[PDB]
Amino acid sequence: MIQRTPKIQVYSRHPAENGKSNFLNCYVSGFHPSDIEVDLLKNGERIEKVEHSDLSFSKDWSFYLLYYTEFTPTEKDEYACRVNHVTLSQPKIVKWDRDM
Amino acid sequence: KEVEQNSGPLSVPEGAIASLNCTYSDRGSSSFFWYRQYSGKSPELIMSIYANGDKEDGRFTAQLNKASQYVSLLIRDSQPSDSATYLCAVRGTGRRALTFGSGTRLQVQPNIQNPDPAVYQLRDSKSSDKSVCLFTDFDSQTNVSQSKDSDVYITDKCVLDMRSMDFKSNSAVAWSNKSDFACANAFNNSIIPEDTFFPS
Amino acid sequence: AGVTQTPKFRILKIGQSMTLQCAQDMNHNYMYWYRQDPGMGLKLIYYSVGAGITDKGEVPNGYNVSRSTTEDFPLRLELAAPSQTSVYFCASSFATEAFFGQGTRLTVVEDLNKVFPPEVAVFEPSEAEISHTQKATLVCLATGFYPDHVELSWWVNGKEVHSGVCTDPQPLKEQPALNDSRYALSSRLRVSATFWQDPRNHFRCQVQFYGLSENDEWTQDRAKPVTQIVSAEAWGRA
Amino acid sequence: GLYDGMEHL
Amino acid sequence: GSHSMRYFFTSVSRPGRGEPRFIAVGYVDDTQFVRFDSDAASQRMEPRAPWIEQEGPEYWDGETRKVKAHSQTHRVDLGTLRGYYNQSEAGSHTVQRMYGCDVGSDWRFLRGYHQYAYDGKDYIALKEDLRSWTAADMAAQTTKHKWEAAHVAEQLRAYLEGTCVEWLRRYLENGKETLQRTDAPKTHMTHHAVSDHEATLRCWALSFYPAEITLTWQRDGEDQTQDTELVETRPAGDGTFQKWAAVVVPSGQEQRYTCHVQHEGLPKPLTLRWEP
Repeated sequence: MIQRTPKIQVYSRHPAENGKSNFLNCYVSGFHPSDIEVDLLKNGERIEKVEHSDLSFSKDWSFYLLYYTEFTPTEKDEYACRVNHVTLSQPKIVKWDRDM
Repeated sequence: KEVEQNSGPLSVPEGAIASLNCTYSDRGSSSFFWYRQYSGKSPELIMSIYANGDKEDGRFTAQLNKASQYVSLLIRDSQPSDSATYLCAVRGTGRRALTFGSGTRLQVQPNIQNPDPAVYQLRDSKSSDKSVCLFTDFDSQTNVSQSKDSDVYITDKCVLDMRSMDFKSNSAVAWSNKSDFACANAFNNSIIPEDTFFPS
Repeated sequence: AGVTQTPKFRILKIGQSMTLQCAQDMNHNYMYWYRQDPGMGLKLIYYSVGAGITDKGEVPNGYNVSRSTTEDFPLRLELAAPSQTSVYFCASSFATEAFFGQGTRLTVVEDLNKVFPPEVAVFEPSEAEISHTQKATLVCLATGFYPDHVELSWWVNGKEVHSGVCTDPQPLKEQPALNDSRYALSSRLRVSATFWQDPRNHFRCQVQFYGLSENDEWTQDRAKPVTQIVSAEAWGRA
Repeated sequence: GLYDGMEHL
Repeated sequence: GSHSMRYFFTSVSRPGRGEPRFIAVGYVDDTQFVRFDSDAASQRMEPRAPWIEQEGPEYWDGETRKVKAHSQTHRVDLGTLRGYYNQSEAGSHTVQRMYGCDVGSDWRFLRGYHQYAYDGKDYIALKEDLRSWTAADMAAQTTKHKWEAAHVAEQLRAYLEGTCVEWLRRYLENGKETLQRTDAPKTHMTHHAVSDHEATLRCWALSFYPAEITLTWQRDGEDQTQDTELVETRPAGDGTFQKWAAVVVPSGQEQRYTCHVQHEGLPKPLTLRWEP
């Protein structure tokens, strides 16, 4: 029974432009087993309209998923990805940094 | 329907190639097999094929043409002991059971080097007025006809192999209780060789 | 070490039930029941892709199966009909080859009073054949049997022979217009004139008939037509 | 198109 | 260029929550084209690329029957593997399977794959020669002996070196607008102070297809293979990919570093410098 902790990346589909419709992505990869809890947060509140890719895996058998939702960036609104997995003693929160 | 073979019988001279053919409807079928079934016995796998091309196994060749949806078996140097029903079996797209064709009955006819066609009368071992008529030693091109009358019984020709002398012979048997039945007339409904021997 | 199917032969009266046994010791996930009518191909009744899973084939109406275990796939005939007269084959597979059982020859009869064992006669070689060919053909006739559940064998000096034998592949019907016609079967054994003229030589035609069992009502005047061997013999002679 | 092999582990 | 077709299957046992979860996904190169999910409403193989929707009902019936047959095989395989490893029904376990084929620029067969994992560890794989199996452990050697006795390799080879290539060629011609394209990366650089005396330079490649790309950093023309942060290539969600590569540099000597971008879509490799 091997376990692998998820890698987490938070980012927009297109370069962020205040007022322009876009998608917010949380890509989780390198994890095992496949059971994972992923939420997108808008100033800390879980977004309800979140879709995800079909479960797939890499050469090393580790799993990857893309979680995504339509959104329109604004100057002040803070976005993040919250992940929980059997390998995590606490939920992992990663903040969207538009200017990374 | 899904798997088609001619039912035959396919008559092949001893030593010639028997050519068995099969077509199938499902273009995505993955797996193709030939099964041999002796009379009164169970089907036995004899050839498997999965890719376009040919496979040999002793006297057997299988060839698969997926574009034409056509599968063949050849039997080279065919022997009377090859006489059996040959069943094409195909596994269709996503199927987990075989679909069988209705089979082709192969009859490999012995080459009768020195034919000596005769009709003999045989008497019951337990004493009685009882007898049978035996037509024997005729070439393999002679066909035996069923009886005209319903109280006259005539078997089909049977190939017997005397394996120690490597000697094969054809025979058919006729019998009746009818008082006026005689070996002289028993095979009258058959085209039998002009030179057929009739002892009194 | 394969597929074990029982029984080899069975008679049912119309409306009776039976279980056809099938077992394999190969740990095969896939098992199958096919039926085969005379001169025809195999038709799938039911198949199983593993323990607890069963699905309908092409001709399922009439039958039920269970796959409680990996080893066993019984076929239940619930209510025997004449359309179910056929040969039944069990098969298993791992993935490629389908391994077949010995088969079950089932005849459904309207009336057990239509069952009859064979009469068996042996006919001695003609002197004309011996003189003409230096060979000697014995003929065995088995007559008046129903159903066609017979195995005919030749025994020479208490040893079963295969060489020099031809048995008809199908019986003649004595009454071809009738579904319950009794049957006739012929066999030949051919030996050298010398082997037959040696008077130490013992020839027996044996017919094993599969008929009724102990536990069947029998009303009739004639003897109960049970599973039995009917024989006829010839001794060699000069 | 998917493979059609029947093999189990 | 070279092309590939791959199917990925994941079977997960769910103690006391009914049948195992089964998920199948099909790819041509870095484009997903089909899915099946045991838990979705259709109970059909479903399209995920517009070009595969051109296929008619015989295609879709066939793929649906095949994927449902795989789900049933893997349900039994979860039970078998619990037997092989002396494991109870109380725990959740995972079987993974992958297979497919590679072709060259001429669309001729290069190589095939068929391999499984159990709980994230290699279990059994077909060897590159298509004629033998690599077995991880004693359970896998039980599987290998069963497959050898049943002559499974010849049936599997027939698919990998033949049927698989035929499907891939059919999809490459029907999907040519989507599959036989290259999208060159749109590139840019970001600058962040981490110290009073150093800064992160981050080279960005965006909107590229296919996923294969090389981002390298040079300090005075020497490769920084030890001193570069590279993230995993990540999906944009629109069928394109993204990547970045970062170096931490002495603040005030930014202009000594170059980022180099190599991709099949670029006529020539790109060089980028920080422009404040």
